[PDB]
Amino acid sequence: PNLLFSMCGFEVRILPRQRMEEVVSNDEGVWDLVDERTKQRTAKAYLKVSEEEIKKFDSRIRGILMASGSTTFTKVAAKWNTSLISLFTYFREAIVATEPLLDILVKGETRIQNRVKLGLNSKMPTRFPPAVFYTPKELGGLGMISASHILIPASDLSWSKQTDTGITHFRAGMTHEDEKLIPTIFRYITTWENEFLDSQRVWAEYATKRQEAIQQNRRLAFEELEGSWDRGIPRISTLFQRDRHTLAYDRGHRIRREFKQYSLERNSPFWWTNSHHDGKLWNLNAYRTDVIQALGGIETILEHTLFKGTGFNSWEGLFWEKASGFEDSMQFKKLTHAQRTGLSQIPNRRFTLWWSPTINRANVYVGFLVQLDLTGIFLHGKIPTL
Amino acid sequence: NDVEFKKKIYLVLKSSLSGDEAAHKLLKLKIANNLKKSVVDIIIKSSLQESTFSKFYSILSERMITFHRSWQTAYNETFEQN
Amino acid sequence: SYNGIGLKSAKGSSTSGHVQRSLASNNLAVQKQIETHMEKREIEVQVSELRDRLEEESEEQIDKKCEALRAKLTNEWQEQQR
RNA sequence: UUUAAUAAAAAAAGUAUAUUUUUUUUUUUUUUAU
RNA sequence: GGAGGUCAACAUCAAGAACUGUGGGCCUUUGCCUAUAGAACUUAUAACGAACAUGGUUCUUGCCUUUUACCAGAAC
Ligand SMILES: [Mg+2]
Ligand SMILES: [Mg+2]
Repeated sequence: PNLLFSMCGFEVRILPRQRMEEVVSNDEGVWDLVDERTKQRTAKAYLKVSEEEIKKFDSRIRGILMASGSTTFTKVAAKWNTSLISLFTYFREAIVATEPLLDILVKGETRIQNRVKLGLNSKMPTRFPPAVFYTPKELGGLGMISASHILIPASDLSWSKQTDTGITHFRAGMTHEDEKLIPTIFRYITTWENEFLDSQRVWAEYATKRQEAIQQNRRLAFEELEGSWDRGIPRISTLFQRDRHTLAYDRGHRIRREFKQYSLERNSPFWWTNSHHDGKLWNLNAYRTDVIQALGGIETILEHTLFKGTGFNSWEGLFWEKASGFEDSMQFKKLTHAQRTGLSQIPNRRFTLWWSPTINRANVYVGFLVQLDLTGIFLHGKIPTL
Repeated sequence: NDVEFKKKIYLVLKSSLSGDEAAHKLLKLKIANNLKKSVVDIIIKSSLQESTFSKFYSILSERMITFHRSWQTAYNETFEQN
Repeated sequence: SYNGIGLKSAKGSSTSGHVQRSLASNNLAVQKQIETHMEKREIEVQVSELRDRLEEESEEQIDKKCEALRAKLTNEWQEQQR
């Protein structure tokens, strides 16, 4: 009954509805296909991620951690963010039913957070809440986007090889002692089937509206296409592009963008979209709003930080166009190999200073308290940055 | 009490990449019988906020309705209230 | 109980391995042949009753009496069939 | 209708370099005297 | 002579379910068969210890900048 294959990165199993003997409803991963003559669903095409794409992502997260030695925690968080956004944005639909990719995502986030923890020379859980890693980069944290705090389906490997049982038992993904919920990225990205169905009726409405405007010569209305300014699969906003008259001549650009892997060392993760020709196909602005409600708000973020000891009047003055000063001057000089990696531990001292109540907290698991030389601070164990 | 409850329901609903997983979390909460209509209302109001319909908010509603008679009477009330 | 499900160990998994049940997952000629055989069988039951009553309390006399009973009952069923 | 809960630090020697997703287009209909 | 010792030395303590000695016969001492005397302690949901630690080598993993220090299973 199943006809199946594997295109660009997708593993697809088309099964016609007359061969089902029970029609059930499905989650995101199932595209249901249209007869287009009678406008009636006549099949379902179940999606999953190919295994070499899973291995490519795993290898990419391996390459981040090897290539980045002495490497300014914020920069590691940014590289993680791009390597997760490209993953979740390309195969959107088919993340959901792929079990080993959820497992490798859990292992990937704990490797990035373990990189920050081993940079601080402490892998203790209680020093590092989700407030450290998951606050936005303007409140002081690392700014990393989570996709691992879900529960993984785990159900009966002996029958899962034979039957496609279903999700009967959940198993824990990635937790901490304080139970903050942390939103995953997959809720905020629009799945491909919905955005294709939306694109059909949006470009159809634009066809009728343009063809009725050229009748009576209203000649257009940007006011009219305002709620439909960011629908559509070529993204209606690219129709009124800034320089479209010289992009009318750029033909053959998907293949030109793909073959840059054979002639450029530093690759690009977004080899599939071209923003001038195709639009901004994704937006993650609301994720940064919902994480701050997830961690509890600016009060429960700032009781971890060292904001109380500074004595600003308000948290609103945390936001400025901050110039780097010394290290900006020093990164351009003639400077030794050993002397240039020392420059990258200047941002890490500021990050370690800002979250220093939470890092140097008192409810520790093991740790022998020592005291600084000319002060009275007891620091539990030994962090050398702090 | 109403706003913080909507925030707890929204944060449960807004992690959990499967409809079955959000349905597991909300049926694990075991909300009392009076507030089930409020939970269904928050689910529908959150479903409206995106740019399109998704099968997440359908799957979680089906796994609510096939759990108990009270969730089905909550949905049969919420259709009339909508 | 580890009922076939779950990790083999939480060592290399970067999780706790805490597993839990999903509350969202509960869910004619042959008829005439037997009637002819029944009638002929009832007729033969009568003469086997005759043999049982004769031999219970003269081999050739009992065999000829049974044959004459089969003859008389066969003629009677040829008369009762028409 | 019911039950699964990883981790947790010291000493020594290191480390190249770029890596990125983030906000509308500006398009105005008018010519003194006949 | 009797009781006792936070006294010492020396034997002995994990194996055809398992010990030692003696007489007679066979082989040529070892060993086999047969008759006999004794066996303390430990042991069968198996061991001296109703208790329970660490070290070495080789495999298989886990943290992953390298070695110590480590994660936790197996064999010796
Ligand atoms: Mg050296
Ligand atoms: Mg060396």
